[PDB]
Amino acid sequence: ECIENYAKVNGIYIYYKLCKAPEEKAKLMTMHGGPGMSHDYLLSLRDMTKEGITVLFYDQFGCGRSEEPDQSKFTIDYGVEEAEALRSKLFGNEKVFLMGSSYGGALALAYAVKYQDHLKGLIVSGGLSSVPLTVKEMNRLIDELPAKYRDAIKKYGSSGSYENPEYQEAVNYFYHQHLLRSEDWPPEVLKSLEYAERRNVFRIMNGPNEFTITGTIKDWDITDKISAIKIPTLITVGEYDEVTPNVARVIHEKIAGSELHVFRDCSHLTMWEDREGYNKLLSDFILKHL
Ligand SMILES: *[C@](O)(CCl)[C@@H](N)Cc1ccccc1
Repeated sequence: ECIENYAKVNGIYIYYKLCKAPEEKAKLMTMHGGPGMSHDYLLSLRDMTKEGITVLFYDQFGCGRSEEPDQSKFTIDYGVEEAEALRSKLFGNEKVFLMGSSYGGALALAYAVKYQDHLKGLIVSGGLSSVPLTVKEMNRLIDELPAKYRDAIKKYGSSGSYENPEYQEAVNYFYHQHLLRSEDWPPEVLKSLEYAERRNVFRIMNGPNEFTITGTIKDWDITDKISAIKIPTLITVGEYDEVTPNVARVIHEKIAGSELHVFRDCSHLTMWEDREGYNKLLSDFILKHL
């Protein structure tokens, strides 16, 4: 079982879940995506605890069970500071491994740029160093979908009719192809999705859905800053990932000595599409960089 708490970080109450031991060899901090989702969908990473890896989960500001700060604090930079405050006021000055999924991947990159000295390694899964680039790629994926859904996305999406059933049907299709390739989605994932729709972070920072970014991160791009990361880095991405391997390649290029692994037959939530394989990869990476 894990230890759950609702502690006050640098100003706001953040919910976190720490699953540690037995035979702890390293600590791994995780950053969920969205922005505006929850740690819930990363619970599958809990398996690594049996490999000597302590896993820390937490709901970022305004996410899941955590309280929402002032609107002005809805930025990646604030998220980074929040992450460091949590790491310190919990692990002291210990060097920890950092993993981020999608937006959490971007968030993990921003963190590394400033606090890599507190890290022993970095893991970016379905992450991105450029939203504009990510958008370009997803736009290609849209055009590749069957006209039936592609047209619906361009039609209703252009008129702001996200409530339309045809549009929603097209959105769902895209998800079952580039978000999670499964007909039986795990409760953990559905819960994070529910949290994204219930809170305000996703709507404000991101937009209506995964491929419609009108939020405050639409122009975020730190590709020219990530080459500064010199710590061991593991970059993963799915073959049919909504944040395509081309975006992952861009990250891979900048971080010298970084590793890039493309999961075949998988998309964005590779932690569930290939749980054993995904956990094994990260576990080996972590254990080989102690
Ligand atoms: C990940 O957070 C989802 Cl788990 C993803 N929404 C990040 C993202 C994708 C495309 C454009 C902006 C952000």
